[PDB]
Amino acid sequence: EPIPICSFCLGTKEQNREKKPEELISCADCGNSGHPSCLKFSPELTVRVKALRWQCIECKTCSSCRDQGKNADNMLFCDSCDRGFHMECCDPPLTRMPKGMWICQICRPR
Ligand SMILES: [Zn+2]
Ligand SMILES: [Zn+2]
Ligand SMILES: [Zn+2]
Ligand SMILES: [Zn+2]
Repeated sequence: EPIPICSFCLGTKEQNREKKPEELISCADCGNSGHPSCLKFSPELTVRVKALRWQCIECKTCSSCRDQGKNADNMLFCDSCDRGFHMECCDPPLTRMPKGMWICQICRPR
């Protein structure tokens, strides 16, 4: 169950797709880990997520109100901490889908 392996390349933190050593980001609910390169994570997420309770795409929840359901599936993932936030939970309120990288209110105050 706690097997520290990658779901994309079946490799551990000691060996990546190209035998490259790098820590693995294991889901705090499923325990499934994956390399930042395999998960297409950002340099900030790699260091920002390794120090916080990370959740996979099927576990990611809202940090503002902290809820689940249909709206929880349409939330936005932070490009700085990978925290999910409902479209309406974003601070300030989300006007429209931003073409590019999104960052939660916890990472970018108002
Ligand atoms: Zn991998
Ligand atoms: Zn999970
Ligand atoms: Zn919310
Ligand atoms: Zn954030």
